[PDB]
Amino acid sequence: QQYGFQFQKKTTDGTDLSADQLKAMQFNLTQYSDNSFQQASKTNAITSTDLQALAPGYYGIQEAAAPTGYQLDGTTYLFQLTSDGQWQYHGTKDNVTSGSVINGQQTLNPVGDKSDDFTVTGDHQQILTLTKYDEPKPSMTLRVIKQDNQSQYLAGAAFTLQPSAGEAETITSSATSEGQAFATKLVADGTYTMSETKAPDGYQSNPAKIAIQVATTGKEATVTIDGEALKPGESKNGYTLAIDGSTITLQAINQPLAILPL
Repeated sequence: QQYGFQFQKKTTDGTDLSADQLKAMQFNLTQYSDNSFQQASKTNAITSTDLQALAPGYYGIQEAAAPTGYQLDGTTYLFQLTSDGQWQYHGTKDNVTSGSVINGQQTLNPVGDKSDDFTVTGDHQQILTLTKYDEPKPSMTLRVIKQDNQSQYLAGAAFTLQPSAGEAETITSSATSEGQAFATKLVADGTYTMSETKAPDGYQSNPAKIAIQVATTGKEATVTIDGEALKPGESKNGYTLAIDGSTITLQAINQPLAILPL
């Protein structure tokens, strides 16, 4: 007798989410003036916690901000609560349709692997629940090529990447054509730093820290060495920048230690 609406927010990658990203996550529920869905009456934000009790009428639910690091789906699904208590689905905002009863569960539009649905929960079929999924924003990897003064591949060199917020992770150079990669992927609009953790046996120290701040896209980055901007194919302090889509590659040349004589 007292009908309502709520959504649960799921994930495609399978990752469950903490409340810290849910800070960003924002959803809005609109009530339209006409069955046309063309002009809003009242629109109010709604959280994952709530149920809005809904009067018979035409309504729209759309994610306004995705949880931090997951991709935004600004689809606005469109439904109606009929005066006799039935629920019905009208489409997206970009595809308004003549209205279907939502019989148990209605699958909506796919999100990568998955598809969002409406499900009519409740004893008197009187709670309508939307399940929205969120595609994780793409990551990005860090690669190290470490070389001697003689352009021969060098191993034993170690670099630690110190994430702005997070635990540092360190790898030791392998003298391989294909270099060495950090397991710790660089997440979109995340800020990190790294230098050499320990100089290789025969070679001098390397002072410059490289600080890499990834775009919100997570498909591009800005990397600066000791605060100085560098570009792929350019070399500052014995580091060379090489970007292959999601991959960031550092080839570093090490000089041998100065050996002064007795």
